[PDB]
Amino acid sequence: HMRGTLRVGTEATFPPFGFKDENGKLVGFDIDLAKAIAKKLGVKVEFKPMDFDGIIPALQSGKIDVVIAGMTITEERKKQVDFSDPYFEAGQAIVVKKGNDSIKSLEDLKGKKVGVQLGSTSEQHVKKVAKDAGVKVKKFDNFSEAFQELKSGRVDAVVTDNAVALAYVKQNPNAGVKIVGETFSGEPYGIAVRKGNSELLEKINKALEEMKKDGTYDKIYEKWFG
Ligand SMILES: NC(=[NH2+])NCCC[C@H](N)C(=O)O
Repeated sequence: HMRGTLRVGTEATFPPFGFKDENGKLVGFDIDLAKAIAKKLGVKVEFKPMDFDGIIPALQSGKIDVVIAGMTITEERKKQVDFSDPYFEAGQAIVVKKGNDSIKSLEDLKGKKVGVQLGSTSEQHVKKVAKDAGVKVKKFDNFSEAFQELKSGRVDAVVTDNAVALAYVKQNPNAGVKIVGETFSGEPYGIAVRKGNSELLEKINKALEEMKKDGTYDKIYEKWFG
């Protein structure tokens, strides 16, 4: 059986990788990448937006064929799913109010209220420093609602991947927030397939490799980051 539709699991509160434009259309780097992969495979994408923490189980239970969701390749997740070669290297950032001087790194979150996306690597990084240090960790499926808790004063900081932190700041120029503690790598993004689906995996890796040789990938990158 030759699958003509690729069901792509993603979460769409993660600009610039996946979000909704003013007409409600899914847009972003990951969206364009998924379409460019499908073109190489000779198939059509169907997006399946869902809450992030449910994506791995959706792949395991056959609700989707692939994940393209800014998903960091980790050893824990490699137990659950198989990943492509990395397609992006991200870092992390903390977003705080402009008048904040106490928070410059993860270590400084002691005693503070911190918002994170449920199921994310940021959640894990925060949980690691939060051991003992009295951090109050709050969780959101919709990251535009962790961010709104920061703008409203309901949390002191939020933590996410660095390009996404910048995109939220740029969307909120009057909202008096800033990035601190930025790092630039350490979160390699991978496309996930169901564990054991070696035929699909190989096709996706070959598509990535070709996209990086023929200009296709670089044009996507420049569109979103140039
Ligand atoms: N579309 C999304 N919301 N992606 C969140 C990804 C966050 C982080 N890179 C992770 O893998 O946990």
